[PDB]
Amino acid sequence: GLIKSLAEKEKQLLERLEAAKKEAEERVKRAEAEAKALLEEAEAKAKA
Amino acid sequence: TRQKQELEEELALAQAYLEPLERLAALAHGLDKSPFLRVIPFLLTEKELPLVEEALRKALEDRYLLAHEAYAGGVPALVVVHRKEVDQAKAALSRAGVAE
Repeated sequence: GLIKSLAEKEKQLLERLEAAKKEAEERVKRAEAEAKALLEEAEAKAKA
Repeated sequence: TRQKQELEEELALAQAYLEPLERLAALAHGLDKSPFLRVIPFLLTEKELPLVEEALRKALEDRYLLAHEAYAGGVPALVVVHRKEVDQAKAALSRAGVAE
């Protein structure tokens, strides 16, 4: 073979992990935001 | 006298092996720290290469890359194998009488 096939493929296999970490974090952050704001509404309401 | 001796020994190694390591490094560019792949360096002479190639191919199937570059004799050859097919490739070299 030729190492330029697998050399330039590795740097796509690397992107397939990377985009994975993104959409893991950026989803669990939204839920935490939805929980925070929900329990704030539960104060605003309780006190009212 | 220790410094001069150190330089001569040093120079001797550098002289023997600059071209083999240079050829082997290029062959396994990025492949020496990727967990993904494992590489095995080994020295081949021109006569030796067909036998080795056949021997790897029975051991390691078609899920392998064997590429070689020529130093000034034979070739230092590098085989790329998946991690855990490392043993299959080494057995093939050991059986041939090819050292690493």
